[PDB]
Amino acid sequence: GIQGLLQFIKEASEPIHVRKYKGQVVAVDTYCWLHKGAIACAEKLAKGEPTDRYVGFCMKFVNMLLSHGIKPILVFDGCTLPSKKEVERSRRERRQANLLKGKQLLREGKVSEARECFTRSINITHAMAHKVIKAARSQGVDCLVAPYEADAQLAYLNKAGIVQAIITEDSDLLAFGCKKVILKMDQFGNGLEIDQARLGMCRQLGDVFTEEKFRYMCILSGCDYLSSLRGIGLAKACKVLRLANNPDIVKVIKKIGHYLKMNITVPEDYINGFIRANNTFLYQLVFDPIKRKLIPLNAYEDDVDPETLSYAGQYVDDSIALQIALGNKDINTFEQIDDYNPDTA
DNA sequence: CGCTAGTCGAC
DNA sequence: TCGACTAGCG
Ligand SMILES: [Mn+2]
Ligand SMILES: [Mn+2]
Repeated sequence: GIQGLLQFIKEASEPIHVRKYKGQVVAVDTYCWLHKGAIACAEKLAKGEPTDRYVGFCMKFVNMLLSHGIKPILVFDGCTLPSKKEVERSRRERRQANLLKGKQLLREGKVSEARECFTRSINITHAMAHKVIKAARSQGVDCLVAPYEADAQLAYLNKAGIVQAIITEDSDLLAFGCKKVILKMDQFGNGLEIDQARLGMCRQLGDVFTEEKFRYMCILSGCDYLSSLRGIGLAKACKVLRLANNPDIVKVIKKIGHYLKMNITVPEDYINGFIRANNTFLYQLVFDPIKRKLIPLNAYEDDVDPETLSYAGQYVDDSIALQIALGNKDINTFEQIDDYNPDTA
């Protein structure tokens, strides 16, 4: 989420072209593309009608990257985090309801008005994503399925030096601490890049240009792991961390009302929630594309009990994690739906 | 007036 | 999983 993040730090963005990273590797939040591609074929999908138009839409961007001589790494989402295990399934029940608003309008004469309700009732299943994987693999493009949120997986790849930048429309990658995030990129290669070190150009930020504070701000402004206090967005969240300088974030959150002259009592559920939200941005389970094992996004710091971070992702035997990352074992049924072999073919 | 939170339209 | 436009509203 981090609503309005891009604008809040517009002073850190720079119009660039994909050709910039020619000869280098770039990870991609494939969903961003896969989703847009689902729009061009919303009705056919919402009617069982076989359509692969979203498969071509994704390749349209991939080929555009390859033409500029770049090594694209398509990343996909795997399992679901308990942080939002309920708010994500709420989309399912809210989708099937919208599924009827698209049929009823077609039963009144309104055609285009119903063609829009289908777009608002789209669901990106792992079956669809798999078709995109098959298409990319044949072209020689590497695909990797994150154990949980592609966000964390992408972040790791960049922080690890494996990829130099990350293509996405989701600003959360910034919160995770990505060095180079390419946003709003079209089919021609025109996008808006945000560099972490170039964040200090935003005067409005002030002293919150460090990874630790910047992450704290995103959480306070309202994230996917925790909603912001009623009446607290970016400007407010930034001001709080800006005035205070005590590393003890817990004590700061308690006196949040004091720093803002607003007396909004903080519930105990928020103090605990901020801890979880912070630990999810820090130690969410990713996947090592080299040693082929299941590791956390970052190394556990001093004050953290790894045996209490279940909401960040459950650990699984490396042999199983490898099959999930290769998109061979269904996330849901946990059965082998493919036999792709990287070592050989 | 600056900020936050609401729904809305188009791609 | 987005921004845009606008409102009340501290
Ligand atoms: Mn995501
Ligand atoms: Mn996200």
